[PDB]
Amino acid sequence: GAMNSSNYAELFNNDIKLFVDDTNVYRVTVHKTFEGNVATKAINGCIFTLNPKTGHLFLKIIHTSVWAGQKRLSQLAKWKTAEEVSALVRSLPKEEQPKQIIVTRKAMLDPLEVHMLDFPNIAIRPTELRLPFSAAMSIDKLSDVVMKATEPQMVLFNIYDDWLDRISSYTAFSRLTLLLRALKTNEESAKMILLSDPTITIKSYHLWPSFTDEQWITIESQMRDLILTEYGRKYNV
Amino acid sequence: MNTVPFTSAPIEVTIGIDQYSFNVKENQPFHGIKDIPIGHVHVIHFQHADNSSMRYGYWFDCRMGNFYIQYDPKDGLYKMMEERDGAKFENIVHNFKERQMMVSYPKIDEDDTWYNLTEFVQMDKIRKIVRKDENQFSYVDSSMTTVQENELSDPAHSLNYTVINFKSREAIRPGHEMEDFLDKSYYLNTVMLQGIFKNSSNYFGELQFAFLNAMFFGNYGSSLQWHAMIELICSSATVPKHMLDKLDEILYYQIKTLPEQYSDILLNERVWNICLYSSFQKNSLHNTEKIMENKYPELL
Repeated sequence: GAMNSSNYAELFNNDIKLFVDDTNVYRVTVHKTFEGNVATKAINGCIFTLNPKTGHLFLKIIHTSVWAGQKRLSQLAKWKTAEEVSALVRSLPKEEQPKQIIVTRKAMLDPLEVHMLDFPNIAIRPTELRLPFSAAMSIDKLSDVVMKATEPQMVLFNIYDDWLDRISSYTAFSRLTLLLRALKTNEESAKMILLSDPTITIKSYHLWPSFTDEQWITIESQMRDLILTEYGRKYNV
Repeated sequence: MNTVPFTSAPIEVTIGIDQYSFNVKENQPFHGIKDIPIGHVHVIHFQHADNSSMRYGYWFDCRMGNFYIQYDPKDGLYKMMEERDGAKFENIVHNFKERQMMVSYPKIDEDDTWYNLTEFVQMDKIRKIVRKDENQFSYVDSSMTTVQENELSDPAHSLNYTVINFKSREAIRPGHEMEDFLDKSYYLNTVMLQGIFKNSSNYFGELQFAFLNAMFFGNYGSSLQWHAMIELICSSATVPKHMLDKLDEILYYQIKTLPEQYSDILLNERVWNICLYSSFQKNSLHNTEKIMENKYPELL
């Protein structure tokens, strides 16, 4: 069943597992019609499928063409997510296939269970964690590849860059969530913190700046502060 | 009209016959039930005064032989048995009638409740669900499990209900995950009706058999089967007009007949709110909706 902080180290053991976040699959701008009514305009989305051990992000770009002439789209999006996760699993060799898929939202349990009837040795699990994967479109390079896509397409990213050469998954995942939580709380402040020093660049094949160990600590400290500031302000506390 | 004689009533027991029930005191001079309407299945059922745990009983059709009840003091229950010698049986039965040590199946002439609850139930089908083919009658009780329950534990004493599973490859066509799971019409119409049951009659027969096992024996597994077979029609956007009209009628009498104080355990809040209020057939069960709202408004 469900995943929480009591069984947190499970994510970093040697069972292949993926997180699936569907928050960014169906995205609309809401706008006024000439007649003064409201209409939505869908924009490209993406499925956030992440192996928390390796940092591999199977980023499936959902192109606005998939919604054309379809009804009840927020419901279709959960099922389009399930279809795409199934296909990615089926395209992977047996020894690469996940032993578990953890959905960040409970409304994905059934759509995914049903698409994986053929994989009854794969456990479909919800989580009680509040993971910030919704903020993945605040990562510039991810937003760019999604907005520019003219067709369905899938880009293998490594959302930990080369971090694993210096740190453990546990720590890399915690750093990732600390950054995503920052970006989701205050995207402006969060990103100002990441690029206030032009000397520190993002490698072409990376998502985050090439920070030294010391610089990460100072970035990680600045990100924790930001998250309290905005909380004490959300709440006046 | 047919008769099921009793050798004796050695233990204090509450005896049921279809929707009727009689208290018999320990060694009361009771010798059975007469004037049983020919033409329907019947169930004679038992709850011992001492152990009100294990309700048990016997599905039979009087057209399929001469049957009587005899207490077995080894196995400690009332046993249904066939008398093969016809003249011995006429003789046994006529004595007990003349001595009037038999209760009379108490049918009100306007009353069609039993017909309405068993309309599509046939002994031939009951014997495929409860397999013990050396008897022409079928033993059921509260604790007997279903073949499905046994998957998720003695196969001889299982209820062999048709397995129904919304999240199975039987139910979901490769390539129609979403269509087949939100509109179960293929699972209902092609897999179950055309495929397994053959016609609506056999489908309704098992639904009605499952309810009655749920009601008379509080068989949890039969309750699940009844609910499951209700949910499969309610969650199918495409159902023949006649099946909906007959379902509305089936459910009406089952809801009407339920004891007022068993809604808590025999009715599944979710399945009903779904069937009556959210499902494709929310507007197809007028009779069932009316009685459920007036008699069990708490559930919805």
